[PDB]
Amino acid sequence: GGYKMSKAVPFLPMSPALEGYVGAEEEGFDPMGFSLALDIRWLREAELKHGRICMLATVGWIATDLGMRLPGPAYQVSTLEAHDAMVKFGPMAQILIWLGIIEVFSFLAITNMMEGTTDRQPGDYGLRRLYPKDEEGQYEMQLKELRNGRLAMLAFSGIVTTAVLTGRTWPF
Amino acid sequence: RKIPAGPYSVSVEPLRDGATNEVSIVTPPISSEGVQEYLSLAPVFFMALAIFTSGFAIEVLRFFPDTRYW
Amino acid sequence: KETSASVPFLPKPKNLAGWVGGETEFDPIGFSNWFDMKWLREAELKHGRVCMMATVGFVLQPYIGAYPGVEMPADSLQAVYAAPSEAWFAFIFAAGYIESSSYNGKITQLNMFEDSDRVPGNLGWGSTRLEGMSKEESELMQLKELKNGRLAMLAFSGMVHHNIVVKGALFPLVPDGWTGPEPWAVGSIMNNMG
Amino acid sequence: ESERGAQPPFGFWDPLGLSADGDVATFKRRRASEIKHGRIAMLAAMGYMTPEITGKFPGYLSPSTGVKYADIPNGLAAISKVPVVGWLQIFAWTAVCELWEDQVPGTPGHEGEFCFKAFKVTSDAPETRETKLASELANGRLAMMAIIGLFFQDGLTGSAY
Amino acid sequence: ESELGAQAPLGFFDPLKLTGDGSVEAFKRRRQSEIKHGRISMLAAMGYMTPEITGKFPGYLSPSLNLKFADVPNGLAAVSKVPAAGWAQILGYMAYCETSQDQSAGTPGAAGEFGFKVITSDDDEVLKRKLASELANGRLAMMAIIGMFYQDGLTGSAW
Ligand SMILES: CC(=O)O[C@H]1CC(C)(C)C(=C=C/C(C)=C/C=C/C(C)=C/C=C/C=C(C)/C=C/C=C(C)/C=C/[C@@]23O[C@]2(C)C[C@@H](O)CC3(C)C)[C@](C)(O)C1
Ligand code: KC1
Ligand SMILES: CC1=C(C#C/C(C)=C/C=C/C(C)=C/C=C/C=C(C)/C=C/C=C(C)/C=C/[C@@]23O[C@]2(C)C[C@@H](O)CC3(C)C)C(C)(C)C[C@H](O)C1
Ligand SMILES: CC1=C(C#C/C(C)=C/C=C/C(C)=C/C=C/C=C(C)/C=C/C=C(C)/C=C/[C@@]23O[C@]2(C)C[C@@H](O)CC3(C)C)C(C)(C)C[C@H](O)C1
Repeated sequence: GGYKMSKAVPFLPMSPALEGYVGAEEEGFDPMGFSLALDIRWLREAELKHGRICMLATVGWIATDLGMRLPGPAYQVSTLEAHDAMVKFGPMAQILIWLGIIEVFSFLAITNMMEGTTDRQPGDYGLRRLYPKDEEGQYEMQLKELRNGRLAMLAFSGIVTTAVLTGRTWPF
Repeated sequence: RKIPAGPYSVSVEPLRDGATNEVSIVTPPISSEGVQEYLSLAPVFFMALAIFTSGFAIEVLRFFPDTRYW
Repeated sequence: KETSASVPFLPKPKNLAGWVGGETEFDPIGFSNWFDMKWLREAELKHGRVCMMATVGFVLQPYIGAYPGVEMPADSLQAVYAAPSEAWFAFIFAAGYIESSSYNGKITQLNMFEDSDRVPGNLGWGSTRLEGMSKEESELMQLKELKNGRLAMLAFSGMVHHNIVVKGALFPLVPDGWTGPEPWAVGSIMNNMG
Repeated sequence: ESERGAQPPFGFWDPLGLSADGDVATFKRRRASEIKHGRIAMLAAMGYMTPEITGKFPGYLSPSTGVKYADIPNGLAAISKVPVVGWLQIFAWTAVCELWEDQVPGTPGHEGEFCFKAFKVTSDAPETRETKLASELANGRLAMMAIIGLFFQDGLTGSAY
Repeated sequence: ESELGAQAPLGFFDPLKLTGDGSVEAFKRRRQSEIKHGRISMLAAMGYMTPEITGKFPGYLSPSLNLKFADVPNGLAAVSKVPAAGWAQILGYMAYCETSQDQSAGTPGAAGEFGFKVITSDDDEVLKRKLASELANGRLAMMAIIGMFYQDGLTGSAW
């Protein structure tokens, strides 16, 4: 009759800030109501940035702990001490500089989408490529991106936690 | 706004009926034009200029200690 | 609405409409809205020209020797130390005359493009070649100049910093037993355990 | 869809497992998949026969690491010894070949129409076009079975042949 | 379609048929390919014949590398002797010559017309003579250059 409920948390009404977004029509999981207090566009931007970063980080850890190593004597360090040896070596600051450039332009994207100067969607950066033309295909692809991002966030969290606890490669 | 609340308030009016599933973003409604205008203030602009000048002098003193080339 | 062709996730920047390199409309930060586009184009063209001449000099200095007496160092960064004082004074005088007679004294950001028909970057050095041709061809030549200028700016920066990291000449790239650049000296907030 | 494709042996529309019950979208997806698979198989079988017929392993694949063209064994043993970023760059070139233009349904890429244009069938003759594409498809299928059999032979025997 | 190459003493040479299927723009594209291959093959053959009669002309080839014009041998040997920069400049000249004018179908570049002219007709019917002479010389030079390639590959020497 009313108060469209969260399909994930069935005892809490879905936050109206979730309407029109990818993960709302099937999950709608906002129990703490962050979207009620924070701008849902910013939250989606943060979620997708985290998901993409974690999806890169998970495969990076997989490669580094499987023996995939760049051809250099300085690069022959384990993943645990990788982000101390590479910090001292220099490339960590280099990656920081380039990601800082990319993130400054991402800041421009965010501070242009909020004022309406662009019709840019939160996670959108313009990379269509493997993007369906049909709207249903676009929605399903965005849902796949979000689910993979969340899964890899949790996966990388577990990977780093278990690797620090018990120093091993990855299957543990 | 019958309930006395301060100017520039992100608070919904506390005189509401039964529990409302509404979106009340608690973040300042700032503006990019407004932020740029604020950072262009004489105090902000001139303190930034002073910080830039001081840091430039710091770096010149670090990489060229003393007046060796007098 | 309208978005920049180069950066699809940013608005299309204005003031780039009628210009040689404006079809890619790349201006994320947006100095177009803040500054006169004529001055920005003049500065870009001058930087590109200076850096193209600088690139060919940096490459060809250890080759074409030097003034009878001075030893053009293989690493071109020390050529400033190896340069004679008279040569530096002549270079400064020539640059000053060339850059001050080009604008008839209106050589400043407030006064350069204030007269009227000051075409940005048109100092009159062989502008007759563009006086012919056919619009699209002339704009294509100007775009070639702009792209080469940007490429040479980035390239000269890379050459200078390669000579900094290697502490040697430009062409013997990655010397034997390189194993990465030496870690940077001098302290920082992270050097004292920040 | 029995009149689509190549069917070089003629009268050989083969749904066998009744794979296509009739749906243009799924059939076009599988056609793009099959044409891409055939191109990959032909290229891989070439890169598998070439190291044996004309050895031609001159120089080092990795001048810095020391990986020589003549030390990588031909076949499956290649993916431990071809340099790390060597495989990364091969993957990157595949990415360029697959991501330069669009391969989404509703675009020429979904039909295999790409930017290579190294045969240029000359549209004035839209009859050798069908022959060229049919030969491409059939040869891709042949090299498909060929390359999978070659990989199985490599795995079983212990070396390429 | 019996033109240009039809001047041959053999005639409209079509072994293995080909171009019999009204392939008019295929014919034009093959004309472009034949002209370009002929020009490059003639350049190659001349650059193979010249270094023996009036051999490597004196000079120097690589400032830092100490490579001279007399150091680099002839034939397929010379492939791995010109430095990386030298080959880069040669291939860049190739790329500039290729990309200077549009070679797409229908353009003047789609028939070998790039404005080189130099040895050009006075518009007195000798244009066909000049075009056919260039075509025949290129056709001959293609097999000549492949034969010299095979000689260098098998014998090992430049001859
Ligand atoms: C140790 C020792 O002593 O051995 C020696 C051996 C040897 C050989 C002597 C050596 C040498 C010298 C050399 C350099 C030999 C070179 C050989 C070459 C360049 C062969 C290229 C053929 C290209 C072809 C056929 C392109 C063909 C293109 C074709 C057919 C196009 C075909 C079209 O089908 C396409 C593509 C579309 C159709 O619609 C139309 C047509 C035109 C039919 C060595 C290697 O040094 C060592
Ligand atoms: C013009 C751009 C360009 C440059 C400038 C360049 C340069 C180097 N390439 Mg590369 N490359 C391509 C482009 C370029 N490569 C392309 C389009 C491909 C097709 C996929 C490709 C393939 C491979 C493979 C398979 C390997 C490889 C490597 C190296 C290497 C050695 C570094 C070192 O020894 O330190 C250097 C310097 C080999 C390796 O040794 O990596 C350690 C390695 O195995 N490359
Ligand atoms: C639901 C959903 C998804 C999902 C999902 C999934 C898979 C969610 C899974 C989440 C998951 C798996 C969350 C981990 C919890 C583990 C914890 C908290 C570990 C505790 C461990 C602790 C606190 C450590 C304890 C100790 O270390 C101490 C204290 C010292 C040691 O001596 C002893 C040990 C080691 C014991 C998608 C598909 C991804 C997206 C979709 O849209 C929605
Ligand atoms: C305009 C005019 C005239 C003129 C003119 C002139 C002078 C035109 C000049 C044009 C000119 C001089 C254009 C140079 C470009 C240089 C570039 C692009 C540098 C590339 C360098 C690059 C891309 C990178 C190099 C690298 O170094 C890096 C970065 C790292 C190294 O480790 C590796 C290498 C070395 C690869 C006339 C005709 C004389 C008269 C007329 O009347 C008026």
